Amino acid sequence: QVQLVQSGAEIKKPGASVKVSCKASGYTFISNYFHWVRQAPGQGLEWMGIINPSSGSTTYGQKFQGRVTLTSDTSASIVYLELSRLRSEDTAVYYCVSPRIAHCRGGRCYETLDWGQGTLVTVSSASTKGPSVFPLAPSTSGGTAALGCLVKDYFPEPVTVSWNSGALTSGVHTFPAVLQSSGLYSLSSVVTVPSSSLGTQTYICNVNHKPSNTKVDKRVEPKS
Amino acid sequence: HINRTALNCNDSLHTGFLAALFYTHKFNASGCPERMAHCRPIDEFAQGWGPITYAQRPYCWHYAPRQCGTIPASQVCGPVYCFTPSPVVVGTTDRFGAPTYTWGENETDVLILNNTRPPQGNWFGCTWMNSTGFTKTCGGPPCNIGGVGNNTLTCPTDCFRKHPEATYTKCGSGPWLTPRCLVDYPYRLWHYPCTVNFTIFKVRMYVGGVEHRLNAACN
Amino acid sequence: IVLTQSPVSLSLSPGERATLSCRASQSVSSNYLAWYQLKPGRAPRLLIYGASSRAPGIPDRFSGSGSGTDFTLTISRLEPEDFAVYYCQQYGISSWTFGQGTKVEIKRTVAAPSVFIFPPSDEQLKSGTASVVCLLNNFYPREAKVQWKVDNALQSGNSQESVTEQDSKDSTYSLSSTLTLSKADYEKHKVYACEVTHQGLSSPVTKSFNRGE
Ligand SMILES: *[C@@H]1O[C@H](CO)[C@@H](O[C@@H]2O[C@H](CO)[C@@H](O[C@@H]3O[C@H](CO)[C@@H](O)[C@H](O[C@H]4O[C@H](CO)[C@@H](O)[C@H](O)[C@@H]4O)[C@@H]3O)[C@H](O)[C@H]2NC(C)=O)[C@H](O)[C@H]1NC(C)=O
Ligand SMILES: *[C@@H]1O[C@H](CO)[C@@H](O[C@@H]2O[C@H](CO)[C@@H](O[C@@H]3O[C@H](CO[C@H]4O[C@H](CO)[C@@H](O)[C@H](O)[C@@H]4O)[C@@H](O)[C@H](O)[C@@H]3O)[C@H](O)[C@H]2NC(C)=O)[C@H](O)[C@H]1NC(C)=O
Ligand SMILES: *[C@@H]1O[C@H](CO)[C@@H](O[C@@H]2O[C@H](CO)[C@@H](O)[C@H](O)[C@H]2NC(C)=O)[C@H](O)[C@H]1NC(C)=O
Ligand SMILES: *[C@@H]1O[C@H](CO)[C@@H](O[C@@H]2O[C@H](CO)[C@@H](O)[C@H](O)[C@H]2NC(C)=O)[C@H](O)[C@H]1NC(C)=O
Ligand SMILES: *[C@@H]1O[C@H](CO)[C@@H](O)[C@H](O)[C@H]1NC(C)=O
Repeated sequence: QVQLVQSGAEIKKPGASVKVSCKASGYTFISNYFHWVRQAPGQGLEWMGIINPSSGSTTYGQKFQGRVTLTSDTSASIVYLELSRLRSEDTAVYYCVSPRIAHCRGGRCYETLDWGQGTLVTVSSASTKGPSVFPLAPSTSGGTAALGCLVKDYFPEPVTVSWNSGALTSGVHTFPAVLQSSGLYSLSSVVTVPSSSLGTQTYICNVNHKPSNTKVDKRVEPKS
Repeated sequence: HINRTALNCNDSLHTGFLAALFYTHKFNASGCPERMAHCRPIDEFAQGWGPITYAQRPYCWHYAPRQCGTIPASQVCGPVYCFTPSPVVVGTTDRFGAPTYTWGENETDVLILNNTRPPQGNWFGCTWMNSTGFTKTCGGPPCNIGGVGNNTLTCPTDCFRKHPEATYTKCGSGPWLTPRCLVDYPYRLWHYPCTVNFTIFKVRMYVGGVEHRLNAACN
Repeated sequence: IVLTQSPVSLSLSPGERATLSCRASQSVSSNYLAWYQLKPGRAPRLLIYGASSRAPGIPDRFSGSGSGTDFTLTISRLEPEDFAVYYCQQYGISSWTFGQGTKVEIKRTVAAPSVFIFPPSDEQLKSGTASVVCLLNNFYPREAKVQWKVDNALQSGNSQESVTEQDSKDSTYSLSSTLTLSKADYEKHKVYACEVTHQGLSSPVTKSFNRGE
């Protein structure tokens, strides 16, 4: 059962090189061509290059000519993408893709596309740093209050936020992190609750950041 | 004439098998040991005797097929090969035998494989690929050669070690000329892909006095 | 070979019907044209190959069509899971090109944001920075303007904002704006205001606080 399995995420500093591998699995008759396409955060999908493992012939897109190298390991059924002189705008999910004939009819056949699961590459000059978690303290009586948690200044993504150990999920919003000019990430998570619960319901936000083993249980209370 | 190939293919089990209809030297053989281990060599079967009468895993020589009938083109992917023992191609017809030329798209299209063993017939057996990449084969009908035990052999080929009259003319049911040899033909590496490293030999076969010059792939 | 999708966005309701377009600068060989559904944080999922062929599992409510230069993807009856971004791709040559996408969001009655402002905590002020957070909660459509005013001076260049995906239960958006100053600047001024402009608001709404009260 065809499966293209790519190597795990990596974080490289600018000017460095990365080598992503894509391993073919589950073929009875192997495919002939392997493409790599890139998807930068926010932007679209971009083709990078094709390799024919049998011949070794590679053809790279411009924009990547001179910094990309497609290589093969036909005995291993592994294809490699190497990007060098890494810039910050090379942060993206890199996908290996391989066409295969799906079906035939009336004398012609039609190819489909099999996809690896994606390899994320983050390019940052930053170093692993856990977050500082500050409260967003509630400001009514029979209305709705907002409270929250500011998870500031960490690297790399991701952090996870939950409320009262998972017992509070409704009304929660954990916003997408923003990248600050310092190269560190920042995020807020908020919840709305009945005003009449303030000073009564205990609200704790549970922040976890595995890259640094940071784990924080911030009580959020109305400010005095 | 290429238009008479039934080409109703659909790789819905995601094997890449349709590639081999076009490109060459692409077969992954890692699974062949576990499959070929299910084919017992002739020596393990029971010696037969008495008069001969006529009775899965089609990559085993001892696979005992059913007689060939008529099959709907919708279930056929690629050329059908029958064996006289010489390899010949059978194309699509309508249900009354008229050749058709629409790649087997029509629901009325069939492949009429109905076989009688030569010399008074057409061919010994046929092999082909169904729509999702399974090798199918028909022919014979194979021979009941008698014998006792649970390792009794329904002979579909030349099994003369186990019965002196179980020759290919008597029992042949497809492309296996002996338990080690099968007819070479342009799609053998697709239909029987585990025979990839078999050696090709020039052979001669006689069927009711007709000489067949053909290449056999043997192991 | 440039592929140009249209419309750029589309607002519809579940059970209604959606029609996306892909027009190609040159003609596309073999009709090797694919459509993908791109949901946030998920790998692109193939919906259609060879212009008209559903991929395995793709429900019957998706169908593709077209030839040469004009291709179309149609969604019969929109379900909740069908709202996303959709990309077209030609692969008739070795040099693949993609379209730039089409977002399909749930259309909904106009809903004005609830606005809250949050002063920096004393814990952060000890460290020398102040972040002021303004929250715009559960609004539609997603166009919203947030302006920070510090002693009535419209700020710029010192705030970042981020928006949630459309909500699976009420189809609203929520937005968070953070203004970051140094403790010293933060202590120079008194009135910190968040001013929100949105369609469901008859006039801009302001939330504010005076530092230290
Ligand atoms: C190409 O050839 C392959 C190999 O022959 C062929 O695969 C076989 O398909 C049949 C039918 O789709 C499968 O048979 C089914 O097996 C399962 C598991 O045992 C059963 O649950 C199924 O039950 C049906 O039939 C019963 C009566 O026998 C009913 O009571 C029941 O409710 C179901 O209707 C059924 O027997 C078989 O397992 C596969 N085998 C393999 C190896 O895949 C394939 O279908 C052919 N493809 C084409 C395009 O024809
Ligand atoms: C290549 O082969 C593929 C595998 O067969 C083909 O994909 C199959 O195509 C058929 C025809 O569209 C699909 O059959 C449909 O199945 C759905 C399933 O829906 C569910 O609900 C119904 C009742 O509403 C129920 O009966 C089912 O059990 C399901 O739980 C039905 O709604 C349709 O009426 C129809 O039966 C197969 O599902 C589909 N399989 C997959 C996984 O894609 C493919 O079409 C072939 N390709 C070509 C080019 O021919
Ligand atoms: C070549 O075939 C082998 C045997 O089928 C494949 O290895 C199997 O891979 C599947 C799916 O990953 C596993 O479930 C099996 O247990 C594996 N078995 C063995 C014998 O290793 C292998 O993936 C195929 N190689 C290529 C290039 O597709
Ligand atoms: C060729 O074989 C087919 C079987 O596949 C024969 O058609 C069958 O005929 C029998 C009666 O003799 C019927 O009971 C079956 O229902 C038929 N089935 C099909 C699939 O057609 C066909 O008659 C045979 N032709 C010859 C030369 O005998
Ligand atoms: C055929 O031979 C090749 C080496 O020439 C080997 O790697 C492959 O596994 C062989 N296949 C079988 C089924 O013997």
